[PDB]
Amino acid sequence: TKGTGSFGKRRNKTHTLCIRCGRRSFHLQKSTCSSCGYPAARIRKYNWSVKAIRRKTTGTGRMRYMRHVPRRFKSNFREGTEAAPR
Amino acid sequence: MKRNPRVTSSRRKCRKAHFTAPSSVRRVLMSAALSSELRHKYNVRSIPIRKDDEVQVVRGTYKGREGKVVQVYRRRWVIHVERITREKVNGSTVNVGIHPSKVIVTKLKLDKDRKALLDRKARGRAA
Amino acid sequence: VKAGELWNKSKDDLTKQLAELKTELGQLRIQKVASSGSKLNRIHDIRKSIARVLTVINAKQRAQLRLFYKKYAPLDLRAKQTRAIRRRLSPDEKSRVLEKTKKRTVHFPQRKFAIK
Amino acid sequence: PSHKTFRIKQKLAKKQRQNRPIPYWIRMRTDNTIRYNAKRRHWRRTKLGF
Amino acid sequence: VKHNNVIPNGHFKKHWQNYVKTWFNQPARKQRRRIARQKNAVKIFPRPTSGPLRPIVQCQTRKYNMKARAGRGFTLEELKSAGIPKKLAPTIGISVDHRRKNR
RNA sequence: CGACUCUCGGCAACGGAUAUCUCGGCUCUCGCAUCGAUGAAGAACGUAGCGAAAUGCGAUACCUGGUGUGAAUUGCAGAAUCCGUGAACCAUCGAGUCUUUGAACGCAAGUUGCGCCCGAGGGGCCGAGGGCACGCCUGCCUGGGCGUCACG
RNA sequence: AGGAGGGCGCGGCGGCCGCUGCAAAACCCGGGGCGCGAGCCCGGGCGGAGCGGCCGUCGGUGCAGAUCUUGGUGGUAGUAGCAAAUAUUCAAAUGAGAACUUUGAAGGCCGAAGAGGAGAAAGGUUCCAUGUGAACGGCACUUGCACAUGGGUAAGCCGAUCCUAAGGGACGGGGUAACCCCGGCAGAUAGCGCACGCGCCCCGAAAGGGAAUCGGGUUAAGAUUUCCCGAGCC
RNA sequence: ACAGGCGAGAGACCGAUAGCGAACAAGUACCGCGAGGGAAAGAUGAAAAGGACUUUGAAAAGAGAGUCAAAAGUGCUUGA
RNA sequence: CCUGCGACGGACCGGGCCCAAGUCCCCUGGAAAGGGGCGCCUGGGAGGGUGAGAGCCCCGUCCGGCCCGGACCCUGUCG
RNA sequence: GCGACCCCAGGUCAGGCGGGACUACCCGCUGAGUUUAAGCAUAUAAAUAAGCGGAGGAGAAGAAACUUACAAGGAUUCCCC
Ligand SMILES: [K+]
Ligand SMILES: [K+]
Ligand SMILES: [K+]
Ligand SMILES: [K+]
Ligand SMILES: [K+]
Ligand SMILES: [K+]
Ligand SMILES: [K+]
Ligand SMILES: [K+]
Ligand SMILES: [K+]
Ligand SMILES: [K+]
Ligand SMILES: [K+]
Ligand SMILES: [Mg+2]
Ligand SMILES: [Mg+2]
Ligand SMILES: [Mg+2]
Ligand SMILES: [Mg+2]
Ligand SMILES: [Mg+2]
Ligand SMILES: [Mg+2]
Ligand SMILES: [Mg+2]
Ligand SMILES: [Mg+2]
Ligand SMILES: [Mg+2]
Ligand SMILES: [Mg+2]
Ligand SMILES: [Mg+2]
Ligand SMILES: [Mg+2]
Ligand SMILES: [Mg+2]
Ligand SMILES: [Mg+2]
Ligand SMILES: [Mg+2]
Ligand SMILES: [Mg+2]
Ligand SMILES: [Mg+2]
Ligand SMILES: [Mg+2]
Ligand SMILES: [Mg+2]
Ligand SMILES: [Mg+2]
Ligand SMILES: [Mg+2]
Ligand SMILES: [Mg+2]
Ligand SMILES: [Mg+2]
Ligand SMILES: [Mg+2]
Ligand SMILES: [Mg+2]
Ligand SMILES: [Mg+2]
Ligand SMILES: [Mg+2]
Ligand SMILES: [Mg+2]
Ligand SMILES: [Mg+2]
Ligand SMILES: [Mg+2]
Ligand SMILES: [Mg+2]
Ligand SMILES: [Mg+2]
Ligand SMILES: [Mg+2]
Ligand SMILES: [Mg+2]
Ligand SMILES: [Mg+2]
Ligand SMILES: [Mg+2]
Ligand SMILES: [Mg+2]
Ligand SMILES: [Mg+2]
Ligand SMILES: [Mg+2]
Ligand SMILES: [Mg+2]
Ligand SMILES: [Mg+2]
Ligand SMILES: [Mg+2]
Ligand SMILES: [Mg+2]
Ligand SMILES: [Mg+2]
Ligand SMILES: [Mg+2]
Ligand SMILES: [Mg+2]
Ligand SMILES: [Mg+2]
Ligand SMILES: [Mg+2]
Ligand SMILES: [Mg+2]
Ligand SMILES: [Mg+2]
Ligand SMILES: [Mg+2]
Ligand SMILES: [Mg+2]
Ligand SMILES: [Zn+2]
Repeated sequence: TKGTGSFGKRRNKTHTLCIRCGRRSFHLQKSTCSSCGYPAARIRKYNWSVKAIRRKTTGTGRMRYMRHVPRRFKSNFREGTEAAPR
Repeated sequence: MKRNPRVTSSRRKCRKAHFTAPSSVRRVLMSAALSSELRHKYNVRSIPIRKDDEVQVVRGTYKGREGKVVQVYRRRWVIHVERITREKVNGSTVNVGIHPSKVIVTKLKLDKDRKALLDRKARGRAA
Repeated sequence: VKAGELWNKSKDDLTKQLAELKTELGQLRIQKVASSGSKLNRIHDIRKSIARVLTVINAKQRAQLRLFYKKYAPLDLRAKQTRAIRRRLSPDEKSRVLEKTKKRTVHFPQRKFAIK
Repeated sequence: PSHKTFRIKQKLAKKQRQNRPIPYWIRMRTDNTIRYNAKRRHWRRTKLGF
Repeated sequence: VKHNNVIPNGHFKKHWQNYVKTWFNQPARKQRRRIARQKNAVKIFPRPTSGPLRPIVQCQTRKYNMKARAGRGFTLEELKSAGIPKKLAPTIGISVDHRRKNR
């Protein structure tokens, strides 16, 4: 065994998809994500992998709310009137 | 020699700004010279090309030919002039695209903003 | 169509327009799955009209509520800034100093002088 | 399996829509460099690990 | 080590290359400092740009016994002998140093 | 004379070097200071007449609105618009919308699973819509203990 | 081994002197020469837009090796090989093309703890229809688990869902610099019936426990109890 | 002070095996249960003017022909 | 002995509009942006685009002018 | 029994505050070894990497329970020495 014969089992799952990050890294029996550590409030992140950090930060996704702050900062967050009618 | 700190002389930056230009900026970039008679009458040198302007080709193999602007393909930086065409291998007809910097406007289509634009440009070119 | 006319119409008329355009977008989606060639571009025109009507109705509602509440404001009507800007002290609070500091400014402010 | 969670079925539906050929008229656009889908998957190769 | 040299002492056994300080911003620092001096000058138009008046003191220690320089401020005893209230002195451009004494 | 092997040249192959480029990279300098329980970053799913991705957006879904400019967008087709409150895969932003999630907040979670409360609008029934986490602060309401007392 | 001098060549920067659509760079040539040599100069061709020489100065500046890196290409070589699971044959049809597709006939095998009929995991459209450029199906194909375009999964009763198992998480409290580690350590236990009365959290099984369905029919593809007919049940 | 963010400018820097891993739908395709690992891939032409039509062939294609200054004939500048 | 309110500018930041001169003649080329001849601008010969090395074809660049909007401190004359 | 207070409990009570994200710079903790010593244990690597937290446009520090020995200087920060 130990090889081709043992590789045939492969029926159970250690990880399923994670609620928080969507990788197949949610250890079912541990109930923890091995990528983001989902049940923990803070996100799993380590300085010994700057490649892992850079693969998921602000900018790798879509900033639904940010990407508008620089434009609202320019107008001093006026949030008041509207341009005078033509 | 340029003096403005805010103006870039970088060839990479100028080519990127030219080719990644929005539609409203290509209108100014796609400007044409006026004819001698029109320049004298309006005291303006160049104007942005428009549809239904009457144009004469002054460079290329169609130099001397005249027509009216039927299309301003800003995405391709070319204008199409009436009856300036070519036959394909199958015999069909295709309009030939010409850069507006190689034509002169001979008749202008003026609605209400063309006149206002002509007034603004004349004052600087008159003083 | 012609948002300027939409702003004239009352709320009952605006919701009557909203109902008509919803019925009419449905008739197009039926046409789209069966057959047509020029009813397909009406989908974009009518979908945008539904958005146009709902924008006008919404903008009227907020302006009305902002007028009716000018005590405590509802949480959605409050001035939205960054979270840190909302936590800032007021100018009255930033400019407040105690008596021993207000006295020294009264009696000994910085003077305007020059050297001959 | 036949027994599916809803979340698994929803993901499988999206992956079904995504492996189609690119429309022919995309290749006719002005500045076009796209040749093929570059993201086609066949079920027998390249399993999606869910 | 192979010849008649000095005994080498190179302090480069740590990660010194993560702590290199270059000076390519030196001419920019000069311009930023110059610009702030002109802004400060306009902010106080008639007031002298060199700051408040400074006293004269002897530099301490035997090496610099005999040299005079600018101090921090005038003593409370010096201001009293000249007739200038110590609260008025900073407001009219005179520095005050309550630490210093007159021996 | 022929075949085979080796070799020299011409033409044709194979392959992608060289040359000329470059909306990319790298380095330096400058200016500015703005994320989030008013729900961020991140994740999912949707969304176009023809789209898979990238880009954009959120059931108002490659966009609504305001302002500016001033006649396009285009790969194909149909519509709209032009001396005009007016085209645009245009610019810009003050008005809006903003699905399921996520610090994530009724309880959970390989589940679109299991509860409770209010409630427009049409006794009871059906409701659209919305609430119900934890810690803490100020005030408030309802309370507990001979803990310290006072008078009955 | 080693040192040194003088030269040759590559790429920039500051200068000087030039070339080129009457054809620059690069590349090719049994073309002609110069130099001991590194190299250089010219000729013919291709190619179609840039390049050179001299002085100074600077540098990621010269390859045959490193079981060197990446890419490409040979001989080996039309070679080694395509040999388990008994087996095919005839006629016809279709088609450009049939040892391999379809129909009929014949001869055989699996032999019901099967090479039959259905499920749990796992897969995810492979299911059905029509069509076919190439690729792929290590021979071939008209053919498909390939490719393209469409279609297809219907539940009060089947399951999940409900309960608890081994076990997991967890309020308060305890520890801990914090991340986090501890559930019996008892803490006014956060509520239940009819003012009165009582009072010893969740997750975890599509094989455990468990409300209730049967027969007949129907599609290209569903329904081994979901659709239709009839008859029941909770 | 400032290898992050938003916005500018410059260079005796690199020039597609170089320069960031990424000049391109690049942290992508794909690999691993997972933590993680991680590419290759730029250039027709001034303009598609992207090769009508005849003929052979089941087709793919060929032979004529047409466009272009040029076949430069859709991984198409040059092409060791 | 010493001790608030306003009006009108400045300075700071942003945005917009306008702002010189050949497409004259000949030759070669598919195309002149090349060569030759005759001219013009320049406080503009930075850069870029356009069918080949383009100051004068186009956008820009120089020197300026005009208009719009912030910031509520800092400061210059008035009441 | 009416009361005053103290300590405490319960509230979907009225109004509010907190948690997460980002890494260049900054503040706090925790903390190696490879390596050098031509061996190696103190030493070095290094009060560094990794690990756990906290901010801002800068942060931190800051107005002497400081230096000196001089004819004395006079908060903090940064540069040269
Ligand atoms: K020596
Ligand atoms: K520096
Ligand atoms: K040969
Ligand atoms: K090259
Ligand atoms: K459950
Ligand atoms: K040189
Ligand atoms: K059910
Ligand atoms: K069960
Ligand atoms: K690479
Ligand atoms: K060629
Ligand atoms: K030019
Ligand atoms: Mg083993
Ligand atoms: Mg396990
Ligand atoms: Mg668990
Ligand atoms: Mg497989
Ligand atoms: Mg070290
Ligand atoms: Mg888009
Ligand atoms: Mg949740
Ligand atoms: Mg040869
Ligand atoms: Mg050279
Ligand atoms: Mg170099
Ligand atoms: Mg080298
Ligand atoms: Mg080599
Ligand atoms: Mg050698
Ligand atoms: Mg070898
Ligand atoms: Mg190799
Ligand atoms: Mg070989
Ligand atoms: Mg053989
Ligand atoms: Mg064998
Ligand atoms: Mg067979
Ligand atoms: Mg047998
Ligand atoms: Mg038998
Ligand atoms: Mg079966
Ligand atoms: Mg089948
Ligand atoms: Mg085969
Ligand atoms: Mg398929
Ligand atoms: Mg059941
Ligand atoms: Mg239970
Ligand atoms: Mg138990
Ligand atoms: Mg605890
Ligand atoms: Mg359960
Ligand atoms: Mg059971
Ligand atoms: Mg079936
Ligand atoms: Mg920065
Ligand atoms: Mg690369
Ligand atoms: Mg190279
Ligand atoms: Mg994988
Ligand atoms: Mg594997
Ligand atoms: Mg060329
Ligand atoms: Mg070629
Ligand atoms: Mg001009
Ligand atoms: Mg000339
Ligand atoms: Mg050329
Ligand atoms: Mg409350
Ligand atoms: Mg925090
Ligand atoms: Mg040692
Ligand atoms: Mg050693
Ligand atoms: Mg050792
Ligand atoms: Mg660290
Ligand atoms: Mg901040
Ligand atoms: Mg501070
Ligand atoms: Mg003190
Ligand atoms: Mg000191
Ligand atoms: Zn996760």
